[PDB]
Amino acid sequence: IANQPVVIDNGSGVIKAGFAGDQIPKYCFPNYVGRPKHVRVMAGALEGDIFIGPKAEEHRGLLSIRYPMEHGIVKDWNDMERIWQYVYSKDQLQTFSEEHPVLLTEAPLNPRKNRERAAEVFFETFNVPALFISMQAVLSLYATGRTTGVVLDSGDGVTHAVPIYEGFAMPHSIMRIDIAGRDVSRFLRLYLRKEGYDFHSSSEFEIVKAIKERACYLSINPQKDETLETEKAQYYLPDGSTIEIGPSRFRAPELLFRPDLIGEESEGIHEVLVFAIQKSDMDLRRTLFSNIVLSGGSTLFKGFGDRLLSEVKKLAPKDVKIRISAPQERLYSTWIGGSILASLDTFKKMWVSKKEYEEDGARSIHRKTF
Amino acid sequence: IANQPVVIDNGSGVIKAGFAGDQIPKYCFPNYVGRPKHVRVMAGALEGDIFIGPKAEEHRGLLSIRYPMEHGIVKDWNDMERIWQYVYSKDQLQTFSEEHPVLLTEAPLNPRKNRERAAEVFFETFNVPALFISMQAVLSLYATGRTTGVVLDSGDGVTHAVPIYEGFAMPHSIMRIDIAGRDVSRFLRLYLRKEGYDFHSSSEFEIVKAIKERACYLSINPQKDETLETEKAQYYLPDGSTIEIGPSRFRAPELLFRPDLIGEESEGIHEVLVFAIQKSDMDLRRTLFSNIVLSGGSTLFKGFGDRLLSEVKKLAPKDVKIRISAPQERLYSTWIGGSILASLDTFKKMWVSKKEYEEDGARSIHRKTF
Amino acid sequence: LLTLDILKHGKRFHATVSFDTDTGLKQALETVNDYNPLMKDFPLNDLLSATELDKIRQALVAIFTHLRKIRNTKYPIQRALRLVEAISRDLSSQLLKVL
Amino acid sequence: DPKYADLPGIARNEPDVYETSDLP
Ligand SMILES: Nc1ncnc2c1ncn2[C@@H]1O[C@H](COP(=O)(O)OP(=O)(O)O)[C@@H](O)[C@H]1O
Ligand SMILES: Nc1ncnc2c1ncn2[C@@H]1O[C@H](COP(=O)(O)OP(=O)(O)O)[C@@H](O)[C@H]1O
Repeated sequence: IANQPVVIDNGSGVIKAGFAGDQIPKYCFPNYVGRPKHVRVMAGALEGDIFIGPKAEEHRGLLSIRYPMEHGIVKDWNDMERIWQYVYSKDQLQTFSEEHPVLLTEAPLNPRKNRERAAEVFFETFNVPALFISMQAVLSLYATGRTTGVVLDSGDGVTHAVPIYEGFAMPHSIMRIDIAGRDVSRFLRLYLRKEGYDFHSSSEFEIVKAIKERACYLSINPQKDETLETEKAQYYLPDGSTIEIGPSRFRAPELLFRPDLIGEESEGIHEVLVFAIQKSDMDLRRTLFSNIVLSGGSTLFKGFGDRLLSEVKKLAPKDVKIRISAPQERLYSTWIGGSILASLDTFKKMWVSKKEYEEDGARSIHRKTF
Repeated sequence: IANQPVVIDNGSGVIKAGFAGDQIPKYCFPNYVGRPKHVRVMAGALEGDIFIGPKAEEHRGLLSIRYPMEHGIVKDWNDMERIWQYVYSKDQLQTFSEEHPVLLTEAPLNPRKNRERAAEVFFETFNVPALFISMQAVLSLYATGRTTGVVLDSGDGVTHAVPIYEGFAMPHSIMRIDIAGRDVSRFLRLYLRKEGYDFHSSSEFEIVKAIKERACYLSINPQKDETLETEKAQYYLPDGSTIEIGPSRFRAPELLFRPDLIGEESEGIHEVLVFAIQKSDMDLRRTLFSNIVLSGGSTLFKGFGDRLLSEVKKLAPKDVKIRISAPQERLYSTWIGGSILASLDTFKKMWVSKKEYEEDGARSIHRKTF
Repeated sequence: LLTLDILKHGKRFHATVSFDTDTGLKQALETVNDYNPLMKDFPLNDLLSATELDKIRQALVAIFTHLRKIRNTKYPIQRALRLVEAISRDLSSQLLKVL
Repeated sequence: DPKYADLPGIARNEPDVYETSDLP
């Protein structure tokens, strides 16, 4: 039957969820499963083995965090099943899995097997009435109130650029590169090892994520700023320690614009955006340059878009008006857009029937993938 | 049932139509059917699967263009039907296909099947009360005042020469080659490929047309600019790129004067006209050399009049006065002539009624072909 | 429209997008105007207002000539057959009426 | 706005439109 549908954004690091017709995701919690790595002696301790949810951040000094989704592709399927059940848990949604149409998102160009296996989970473990899997870009266009644009996002693990012109998506112009937030944080962790801090545990890694979200900032000209010393921010650990970052506060998010630093022949995020535009036709290049829509949490770096303008302006043709729109709700654009598309009747004319899935299987979702 | 007949200039490059009596054609949209290439994902996108005219000129990059008519001969009847339906649609005329007589032009020497099927469409799909098929030569004489002359038109697909003297057409002197604007654009495309700029998509083919109309001229001599290897004038593309051309903005339009460049033995446009005059009667040469009318969009190149004069002057006998009347309405001359002819009352006797076609068929059209 | 403009300014895109795509007004106006000339000035009143057999036949003649506007209206085939069967029921009704 | 406060991370005090200047 069709009750109020549920939108779930499988952000490779932060999963965002809520019902359709809403206006904000009230269920935002990081994506992992934390199991304890210590010994239990005192009866009356914490509860349960796995610790998905806010309890993880509340007791991170005990857990051994494991990420289920690496680069948008799920590795530990059992963890994603536990996370999805936690989304339907009594602390997050309280509904039953056999009650709502599910609007699952997905990073573009993910392997076929990922969609297939997600279908198996949602129609065998959960017995959902309906399911639809879509691109993350289209949703951001819904949440940004537009129809034409190039959604250049940066989730926690996959950055990509999808150029959509007047609601028509151009698949051959999609550029995907697997270097996002986790790689920025991982590279920053390596820099702190060279600064003498040796963060190597799992909880230490999420402390690095907190640093990346708070102390880093992007460059404008990394040589102008490389020849001069900087602020050297003093971040305080929860323990009470004191860490200094130095020039790595701007060298850490340089990995996005240049994967040569991490030792990887790939393209910058600017090259992804510019190529994604240029892989398309010629009559549309000017309009796509005039409508660049960001989303994704790894575009929230301070001083990011200004460097993006200097970069694309350095690459795009002469005097073309490059116009980047970056809203405040970039972190939830895919969720808000999922709510917008799921709050329609075309959505009823757009999902995949449970019966039809049982009759067909993988071929059903690969036909209705767009 | 009749009120203001609908004149239609069924030209293979651009279709010009309006009512009778109108001094200017109100709707001149290009003759192609635009279908999308990229899948629609986002709801609320563009509607329909067929884009014609103004819509298929703004969203050109999203489309794939299929010309229905090529060399004055219809290939896909479906497409021509859709274009004619577009003509009677709300955005173009808001009329019904049963309340107005229809004057639809045609190039000379077309096969009988075009006349047959054209009337079948206008008498079966459209229940047109009156249909009259004409020549695309007489109409230019009407819209230019003259009654004696050599109509040398060069549409986008077929050029020909019709010598008309005092209202009498001499059909055996009609010369017709199928080399016009399309071939010039296509050959310009091959010159850009030799200059390193490829174009293969159908949507980018109109950019080649745009180059032709905005940058191609005709040198008065074929060798005074050939070995000179002139400057490379730049020309901007719709995105903001840059194309320098040089030896192609004059080498591409010489295809009309010598089609040996395309690898086809035929006669040049000058030989078309001169042979059409020389095939006529001995007494009628001076009046035809002093009454040359130009029509068609390909007769708008820079230096076209000077080249045409010098070529005819080389081929005509000595001291014969050669006048080439070149009006400013070379694109709409045939249409204006149609608006004149349909505004007369002799046209009532010249058309074919519906019952005439029902009782006779194709025979009635071949009877009133002239 | 100004209300939708305010909503678009307040970015509450749920209402605006749902109003622009979920309202079936577009296809409704299309299909309605498509069938507008066929469902206009239908002379079926002549059958139900006929008393003589001549008028019965004349009504059938005028109705069937009015029914020729099909290509220009895109009416469904099977649904046209449905209306045809309704025509004959009007016919049979007037047949027993005159009978 | 409260709706853009209640959430954990939001670009507070940042220009929303990045665009090249005029003088084409
Ligand atoms: N204020 C911030 N500054 C820099 N990076 C941030 C900030 N907030 C979030 N991020 C990055 O965004 C990531 C969140 O990933 P996210 O974009 O939510 O994935 P998804 O969008 O697919 O859910 C975090 O891991 C973090 O690295
Ligand atoms: N200003 C111009 N200069 C040169 N060529 C032109 C110009 N404008 C149009 N053309 C060419 O002439 C064609 C105009 O078509 P037209 O001559 O009307 O063909 P048709 O007579 O079959 O409609 C265009 O397709 C283009 O090839």
